[PDB]
Amino acid sequence: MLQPKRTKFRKMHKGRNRGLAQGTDVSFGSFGLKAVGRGRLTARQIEAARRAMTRAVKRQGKIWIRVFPDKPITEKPLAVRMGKGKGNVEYWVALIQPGKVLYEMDGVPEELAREAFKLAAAKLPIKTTFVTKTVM
Amino acid sequence: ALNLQDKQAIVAEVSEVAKGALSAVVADSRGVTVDKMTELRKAGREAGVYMRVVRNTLLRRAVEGTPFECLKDAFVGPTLIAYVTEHPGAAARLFKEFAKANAKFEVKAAAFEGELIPASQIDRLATLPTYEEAI
Amino acid sequence: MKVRASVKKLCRNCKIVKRDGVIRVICSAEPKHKQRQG
Amino acid sequence: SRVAKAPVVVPAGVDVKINGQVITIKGKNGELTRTLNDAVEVKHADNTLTFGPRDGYADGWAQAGTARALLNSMVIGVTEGFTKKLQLVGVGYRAAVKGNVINLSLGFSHPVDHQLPAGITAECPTQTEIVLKGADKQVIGQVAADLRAYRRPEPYKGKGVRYADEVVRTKEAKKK
Amino acid sequence: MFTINAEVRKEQGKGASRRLRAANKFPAIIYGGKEAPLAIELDHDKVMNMQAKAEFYSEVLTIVVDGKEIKVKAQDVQRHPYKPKLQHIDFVRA
Amino acid sequence: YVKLQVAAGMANPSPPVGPALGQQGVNIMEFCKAFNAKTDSIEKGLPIPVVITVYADRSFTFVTKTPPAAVLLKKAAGIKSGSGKPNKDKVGKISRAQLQEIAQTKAADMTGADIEAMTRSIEGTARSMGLVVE
RNA sequence: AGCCAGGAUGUUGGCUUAGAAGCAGCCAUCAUUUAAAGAAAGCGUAAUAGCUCACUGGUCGAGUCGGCCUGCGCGGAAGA
RNA sequence: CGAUGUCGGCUCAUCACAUCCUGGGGCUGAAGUAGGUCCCAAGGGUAUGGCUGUUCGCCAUUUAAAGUGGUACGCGAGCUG
Ligand SMILES: [Mg+2]
Ligand SMILES: [Mg+2]
Ligand SMILES: [Mg+2]
Ligand SMILES: [Mg+2]
Ligand SMILES: [Mg+2]
Ligand SMILES: [Mg+2]
Ligand SMILES: [Mg+2]
Ligand SMILES: [Mg+2]
Ligand SMILES: [Mg+2]
Ligand SMILES: [Mg+2]
Ligand SMILES: [Mg+2]
Ligand SMILES: [Zn+2]
Repeated sequence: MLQPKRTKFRKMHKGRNRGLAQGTDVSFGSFGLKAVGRGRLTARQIEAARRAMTRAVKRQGKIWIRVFPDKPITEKPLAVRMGKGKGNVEYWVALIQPGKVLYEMDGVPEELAREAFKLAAAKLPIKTTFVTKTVM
Repeated sequence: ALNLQDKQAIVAEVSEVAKGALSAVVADSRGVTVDKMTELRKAGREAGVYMRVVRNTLLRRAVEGTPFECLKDAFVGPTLIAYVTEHPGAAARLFKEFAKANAKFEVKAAAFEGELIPASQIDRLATLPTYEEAI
Repeated sequence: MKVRASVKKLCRNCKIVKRDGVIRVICSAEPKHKQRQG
Repeated sequence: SRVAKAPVVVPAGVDVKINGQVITIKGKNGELTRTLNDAVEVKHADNTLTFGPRDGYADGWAQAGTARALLNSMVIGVTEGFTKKLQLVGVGYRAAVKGNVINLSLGFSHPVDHQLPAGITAECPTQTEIVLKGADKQVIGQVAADLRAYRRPEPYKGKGVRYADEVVRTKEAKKK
Repeated sequence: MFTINAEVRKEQGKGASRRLRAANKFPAIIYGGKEAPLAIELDHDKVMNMQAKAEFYSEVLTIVVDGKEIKVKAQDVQRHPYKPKLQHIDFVRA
Repeated sequence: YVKLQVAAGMANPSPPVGPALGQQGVNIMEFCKAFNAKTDSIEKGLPIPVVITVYADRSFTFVTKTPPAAVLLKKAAGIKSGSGKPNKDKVGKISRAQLQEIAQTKAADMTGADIEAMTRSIEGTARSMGLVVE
């Protein structure tokens, strides 16, 4: 389950998730799973997907995760009123804009990559597409 | 699937054997197991007979190049060819006994001298002995 | 009968059909394979 | 479309009468009458029947196809005639015909008596065999289904009224 | 030999470029050498099916700008963030 | 009609041939002595295949076939049992002269036309049991 | 697409097991007759048999197949 | 906040259906009997007691069943306390 080893600060301001993705091309493998949606991918979601696609390829070939959940998410528990400080960090997300190549793969035939990526896409909160390595 | 490159090659391989062989035998082979066929393949190679099943459309193309251009009307239904490259006859006798002993099929038509032979007059190339008989 | 949102073909003898606007999976080889979208 | 384009060849001894959408086909085996869907345009001419879509009607060909198919089995109906055969499987299962009524002994407290509709005639070559005969394919199909419905083939022994050509897949009972 | 048909653009900028794409066309530039750069519009469906073949990005292509023929080479392509579409192409005079 | 593989000079025990052929309707003493009377010329310690042809009157007729391809490769290489994982584990070695010896005997049952065609049909039986051609 | 026909040989491949003979598993997956037939995609047998597919010849006679960019719909949809 | 009485019981109810029983049906690892699961269905029906303020729960013994919820956690200008 991905997470930053150390951080300059504990808690982060909410922020916003406007704009288009940076890192839209299959830069390491032959195939990719690209984001069509806009949302947040959690550390658990990333692992869930990673596991599905790995199990599929029978741990042949190579996988890359182009996303890292470096955003801390706070939460207030039950029977706790508003204010009295910012909640405690519970989980981590990666902000996802449409276009982000989430996962990359090579060392497997196209048919298997597609199937692997189909299985991992079911564990994801945002819409995805299959992308192939392109000349420029 | 048969590509046209494959189709032309099947046309060529049978067009070549056509020129060389003397007696060619055309027949039906529907409703006969491979056990009886692999057996008629052994009896063929022994007698110097070439055995093949080729698309009736593809046969009308490898026969057009003469002298079997009268076997056109025999390319309707399952077609099996028996090209005798070594000694005229062989097949015309090998098919007659295989037809009676197995009861399946009827044997379409025979060809020799660049002339058509009907289904009733196949007794002509069936009564011919050896080469190898004139001595 | 299996009533679910995702009605798919399960074997080669599975056939998708539309009867009165309801997507159905009618199968000849496996009765377990019979589905209705709902 | 592929069905509708293929014409129905009306033979000798078969009279065809067309009154707009209503078609009457009279033969040796009987008389049948069908009212065709307004999207269908039927033409007579020679010893054949041709079908096609009427201008403006959307589902034209789909309707024209059905029409052809119906009228073909109508032409067949009034000449050759249709035949459905049913065989009774199981102990004590018997059947007999007394005119237009099929008496069926099917393991119930009361014997089942099935009345036959117009044009359908049945006979019993055996005590375990019902042979249906008529001109309407849709009606002979219907009667066969109704008789089969009294005791559909059971999956543990094949017991019940089954069509002659019906394949009955059996299975083993729960283990332990 | 890839033959691309093109027209010189009567407009430039955001508003004008977005309009081209909405009309199943896309902007593209031709530059290189002593000559001034040429701003051109391209049919989207035609150029897309072409760039699908790897020879597009290697070979010398000919561009037909109002009767004239310009020999080029694909230099840089801008793709749609998630759809199989083209946003802009940098062509370089060869 | 059933297919079996009984030994050159052994035909009678209950576990291999006993209720396997006897269940159809074949005489257990009539076949067991008529088979060993014709397979007396076949060498000791060589399993020989036999096919049974039975009719409605419980009568039988058998035609003897040449020893199997996976059987003759064991005595030629000097092995009793084959490899558990073929082409992953090597159990023996057979020369090109031994390949043609198994092929000249199997000529009565083989589909091949030439000697090279019958040799390659034994080459495949050797690779699929762990034995390497040397 | 439908329908007719075949779907073989070595061979019951080897190992394992009371048996494993395409069809519990494990490993290999060639070669022959070939129009074509996987050392076998599923059902079946105690194991065999038996049924069918992948593939291919015949018949028929003109279209057929499924991805892409997109418009409008359909199911997903239970409350006092 | 110049007052909208709080839990439970009693009496009297009324609606929803995410159905406990009865009814119809599909699949079953459904032989039969009897189950499991899902679909359709709200017409009617749907325990008395021991303990505790209890609702609930545990228990005894029934019943075809002893449903789940909404109604100011229904109901004090109706009762209880
Ligand atoms: Mg209905
Ligand atoms: Mg603007
Ligand atoms: Mg076809
Ligand atoms: Mg007041
Ligand atoms: Mg309901
Ligand atoms: Mg469930
Ligand atoms: Mg009620
Ligand atoms: Mg008391
Ligand atoms: Mg109870
Ligand atoms: Mg209250
Ligand atoms: Mg009071
Ligand atoms: Zn199915």
